[PDB]
Amino acid sequence: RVKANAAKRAEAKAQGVAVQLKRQPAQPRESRIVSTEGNVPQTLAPVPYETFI
Amino acid sequence: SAQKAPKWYPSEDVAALKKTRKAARPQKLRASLVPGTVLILLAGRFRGKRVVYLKHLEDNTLLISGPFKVNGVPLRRVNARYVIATSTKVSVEGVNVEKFNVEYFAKEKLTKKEKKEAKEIKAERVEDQKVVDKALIAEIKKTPLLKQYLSASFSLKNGDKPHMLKF
Amino acid sequence: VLKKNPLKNKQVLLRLNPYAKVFAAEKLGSKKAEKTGTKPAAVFTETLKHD
Amino acid sequence: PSRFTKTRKHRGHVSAGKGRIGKHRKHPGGRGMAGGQHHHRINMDKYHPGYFGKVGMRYFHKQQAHFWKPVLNLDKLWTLIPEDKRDQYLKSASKETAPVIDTLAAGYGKILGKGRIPNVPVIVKARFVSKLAEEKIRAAGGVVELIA
Amino acid sequence: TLELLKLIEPYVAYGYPSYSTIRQLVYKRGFGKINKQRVPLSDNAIIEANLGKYGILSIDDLIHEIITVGPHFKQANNFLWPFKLSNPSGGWGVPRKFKHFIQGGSFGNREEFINKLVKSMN
Amino acid sequence: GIDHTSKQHKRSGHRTAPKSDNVYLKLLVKLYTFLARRTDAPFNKVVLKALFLSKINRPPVSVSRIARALKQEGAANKTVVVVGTVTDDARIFEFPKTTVAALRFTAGARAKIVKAGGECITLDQLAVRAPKGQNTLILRGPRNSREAVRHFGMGPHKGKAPRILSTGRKFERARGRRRSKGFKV
RNA sequence: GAAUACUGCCAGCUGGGACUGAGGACUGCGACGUAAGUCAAGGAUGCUGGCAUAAUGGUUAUAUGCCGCCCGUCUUGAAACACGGACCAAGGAGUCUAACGUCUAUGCGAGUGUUUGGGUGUAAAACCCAUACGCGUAAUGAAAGUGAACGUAGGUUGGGGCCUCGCAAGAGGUGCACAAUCGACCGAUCCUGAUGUCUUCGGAUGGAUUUGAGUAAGAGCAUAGCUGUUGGGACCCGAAAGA
RNA sequence: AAAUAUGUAAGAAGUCCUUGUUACUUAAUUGAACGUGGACAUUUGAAUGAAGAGCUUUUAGUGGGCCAUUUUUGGUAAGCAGAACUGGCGAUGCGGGAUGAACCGAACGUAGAGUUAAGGUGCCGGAAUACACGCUCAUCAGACACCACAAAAGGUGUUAGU
RNA sequence: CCCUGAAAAUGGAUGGCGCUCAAGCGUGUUACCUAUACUCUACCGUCAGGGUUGAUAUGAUGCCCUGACGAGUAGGCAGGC
RNA sequence: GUGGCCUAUCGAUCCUUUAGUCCCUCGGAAUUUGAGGCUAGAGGUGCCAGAAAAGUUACCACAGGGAUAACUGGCUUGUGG
Ligand SMILES: C[C@@H]1C[C@@H]([C@H](O)CC2CC(=O)NC(=O)C2)C(=O)[C@@H](C)C1
Ligand SMILES: [Mg+2]
Ligand SMILES: [Mg+2]
Ligand SMILES: [Mg+2]
Ligand SMILES: [Mg+2]
Ligand SMILES: [Mg+2]
Ligand SMILES: [Mg+2]
Ligand SMILES: [Mg+2]
Ligand SMILES: [Mg+2]
Ligand SMILES: [Mg+2]
Ligand SMILES: [Mg+2]
Ligand SMILES: [Mg+2]
Ligand SMILES: [Mg+2]
Ligand SMILES: [Mg+2]
Ligand SMILES: [Mg+2]
Ligand SMILES: [Mg+2]
Ligand SMILES: [Mg+2]
Ligand SMILES: [Mg+2]
Ligand SMILES: [Mg+2]
Ligand SMILES: [Mg+2]
Ligand SMILES: [Mg+2]
Ligand SMILES: [Mg+2]
Ligand SMILES: [Mg+2]
Ligand SMILES: [Mg+2]
Ligand SMILES: [Mg+2]
Repeated sequence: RVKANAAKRAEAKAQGVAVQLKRQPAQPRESRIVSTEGNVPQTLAPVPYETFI
Repeated sequence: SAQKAPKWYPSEDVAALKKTRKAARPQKLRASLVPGTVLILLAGRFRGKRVVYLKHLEDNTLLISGPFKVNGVPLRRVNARYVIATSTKVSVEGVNVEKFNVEYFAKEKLTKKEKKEAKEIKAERVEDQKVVDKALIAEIKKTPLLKQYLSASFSLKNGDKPHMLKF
Repeated sequence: VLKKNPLKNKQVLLRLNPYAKVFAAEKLGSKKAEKTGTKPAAVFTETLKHD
Repeated sequence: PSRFTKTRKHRGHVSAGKGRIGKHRKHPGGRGMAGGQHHHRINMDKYHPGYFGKVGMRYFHKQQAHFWKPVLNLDKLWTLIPEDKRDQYLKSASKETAPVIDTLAAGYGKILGKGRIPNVPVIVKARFVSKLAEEKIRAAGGVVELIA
Repeated sequence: TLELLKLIEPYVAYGYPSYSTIRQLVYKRGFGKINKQRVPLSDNAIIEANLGKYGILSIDDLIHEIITVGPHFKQANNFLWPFKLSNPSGGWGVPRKFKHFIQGGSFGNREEFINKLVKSMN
Repeated sequence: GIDHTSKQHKRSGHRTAPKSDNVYLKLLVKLYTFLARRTDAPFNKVVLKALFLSKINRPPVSVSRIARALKQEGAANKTVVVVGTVTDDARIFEFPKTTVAALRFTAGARAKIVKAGGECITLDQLAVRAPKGQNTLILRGPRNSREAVRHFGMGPHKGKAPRILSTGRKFERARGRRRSKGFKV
């Protein structure tokens, strides 16, 4: 990771300033659109009890 | 010496007050209190009397003349928080009340040396009452039972709930 | 010497946030929205009403 | 003075600072150096190692005056000259007229060599001298004469 | 931070605050940490003196940095003294607080109902 | 209730004033309190704090120590400041001409500096002629060369001096100090 | 095609009630006003009435409402069916001394300590003083013994303060105390063994995973105080015993 | 082969580039360790906090413990005996559990006001003889955790259900 | 849910009275009550950070500004009677 | 390869003794015996951080302990019923 950080900093020294070396924790998800085409939501309910004995 | 001394003493000069930001703005009265309204006195020597509201004086008092000819209440000031404003109204566009004010009602300078062990009305007051009361009565006679209503005293009967009563 | 609450005491409210005057003048707390007549898809309605 | 002691502060408090449970007693662990090898062993071994046992040989009827030999270092050697001839001798370092320092008269038995005297000749009279002390005196141009 | 909240679930009620809640919270109960002291904000010059190096010049800049989690959120949040709220004015709404919000209690994540709770608490 | 993360009502643990009742020391303290407040020079703050120190915390500074400090490159003309006592030293035979400001000069130290051509100065004269500690050089004596320090940290393998009244053979040089007598330390 | 419920927002308006009024010339931030000023804007002012004394208030006795088990002690646990205590006055228990540790104050400082003694006296005081002696300025070894600078009293890393350049940020220089570390020096141990020679003495030079309560531009001596330590009757009172 | 618990790292005492020392090491101008000089910008290399951070001296009391959840040993068991983690009591009042060291809530300068916690709201007793859907009638009903116990078994009592 | 199973010694204990479409049992929605807890304010003390000398109208261990904090046996220390 | 494949198989001060260095001391000065030192092992403490140690008291004493038995009570209920 130290080697990669040096490589990123040197590349940013040429182009793409503010390479933001630090790691980050997992972020909350961004917005998204979920299409129904071929994926119509369809599911059933909880199941009745039965013995299986 | 009995007691030694304080090494240093407080200053005896009086400190000036900081500037106060409290401007005196005029009272905003209740909506139901308009001149000509019949009031019910809840306190004082005239407890429970029906009177006529005439003028809002600059000391925040109300100038009332519950007609002296009717119930014996003269032209006098009352506190607005010690009256009940009723829905009954009398016209007051026939009376002249700009003369009555605080210096009109300025009582006296009672002398501290003046003392009483066991025990008249000003002249101008009676004609002022007569002049105001002439127009007041003239307007009062127009609708029946006002004279009787003003002569009668207000009181609470058994089962009366003033939080549900309409005055 | 004494903390005065904004959200009351409009003088302090105006000392902070000079934009409160424009907000109140233009009634930005009561903004009428532009109407639109887009309709949900029949698949959405059928899924919503499905058993 | 009694008025500054914690005894005055402890008035009104039952245990007088000694504790209700521990309850200050006479000699709960013994008297003096009792138990140095048994129940005070940890303190003895941690703070006074070498306390128990014998080392070395005895000397019957030792007289400390036999071993009288106070030491003087070269860096203090020039304080045996009174300060008012000191600067006069320090300038004009002369071999024909060099100060005589009688360290035995000053009360010393051996001259040691902590070193760096000024480069001035001096005649140092001593009972004993360390090898380095003599080498430094000779390097400065002086001499050590032995006395008894 | 989600792991931290999940580790302190039984003792906290938390959720997602709205702009109205954040603005009222900062306006009424917002105090700055200046030289280890709790200073009522009460003025924009205090904020520009202690957070002007991040481009935060007013109480609304501070609110903006909080509601939108900006680059200098950490500095602005740490500048804010922890808000000291009263007990809720209409109560907690439940007979027993120390169950999860899902189970009829008060603790845990109550995502958008934290707004109602905090509004009654301040 | 508050879940306290630190001890409450904790004193800073540093002296805010001299422990002594020396009136002249208190006058020096009030002078350097004014200077430390009305100037941004950290010299005044350092001198003010040193004015509070105890005797073991202000060890004497030898004139040989002063001469060695003045031998530093570019420090030949600086004013040596000792918040404490300057003692004499006979191990040195040459002494430079210099200004030394100190609380106290011993008779020998003062005589040696004056003979060398310099001057001995009090801290108030130092304050007058250098209100911001200009071209000063603060010197401190050896704190850990105190005899009490030898016994601090006594224990197995620590290499410290035992607290002992009589020395020599028969005095704590036996079992515990050599392998032939039990063990060694 | 609307309405309403539910939820949410307004830097929308407005009525009633309660507690509080800290501060004491001005300084600030604002607001309304062309400005002049004014304001609810870094904490209460204005108007009015009664009394001016037991009226308010304090104390005390009582009543009422609710609450309140006997202290001290040992104890995990006491109101205890645990022990001491009927009551009151007076007395009643961490002290002094020898030696000492840490800390602090003071004097003087490579020194320091007059008070064994002498001189003197306004006479157990105060004042003055020689030679010694104690501790300190050298350690190490069982001892015979030997005994502290290669060098700006060393190098490296930090290090306050100071200095130079900089509006600043900062960059350089110098860096006391202190901390870590590699060295150097003194003694002990082990090894090596020069010139020389009472031919068995002498021990030069050079080493070491060794060792010391050492050196490396001294800090100590004395007086006093709290706390702590040991011996003493030893915080106070208490045996069965022994001589 | 988990969960929980547990070690280390997430850089300036760092990284990279040239070349200096050695008596160690290499076949060797190979390395090892420590360095001179040069480069790295402000996201100097995750988050949150940091109440000042480090350092030293000296000395008190204590060295009988006990309780609760959870894990757990001996024992038929015990308000028994013995361990583990944590929180408590001891050393601690206050509101609640009538009463109670340890339970619940909450920890305490002196007051005022507001709001609550746990617990409650027929009367004692401050607060709905509230609202809503059901169940139960006991010739020994039942009525809030710790907690002041109840079982195997059985009933065309009555209710719902397969 | 109720009933049988269900027997102990002074008279007694859902805390008591009492309570039966409950004032019992299960559940749900509100309103209300009150801790030395939380919020705001005043005052006391403590701790911390600060201001104050072209004489601060001669107290600078004083005066003042700001913030936070306050349980306590054994025990320690401080200021006072 | 610095004992046993690893995890157990062992022992202070004083005294005695042996080995080593042929070294230091016997203090008026030497020589030789003798003695004492310095470094390293052994002789042993198993109550194993290491006193040198038989009973009895129904004639008994003292300091205490409900930190602890012999009676009630309390928890438990194996056993008993
Ligand atoms: C059993 C026998 C003696 C024993 C030891 O010397 C006994 C005691 C004698 C004494 O009074 N004081 C002590 O310090 C030790 C020892 O060394 C063994 C090897 C041999
Ligand atoms: Mg106490
Ligand atoms: Mg008592
Ligand atoms: Mg006691
Ligand atoms: Mg004890
Ligand atoms: Mg023993
Ligand atoms: Mg309410
Ligand atoms: Mg009672
Ligand atoms: Mg007893
Ligand atoms: Mg008795
Ligand atoms: Mg008695
Ligand atoms: Mg008495
Ligand atoms: Mg006694
Ligand atoms: Mg006997
Ligand atoms: Mg005990
Ligand atoms: Mg106890
Ligand atoms: Mg109960
Ligand atoms: Mg209770
Ligand atoms: Mg709980
Ligand atoms: Mg009830
Ligand atoms: Mg009631
Ligand atoms: Mg002899
Ligand atoms: Mg016997
Ligand atoms: Mg007999
Ligand atoms: Mg007991």
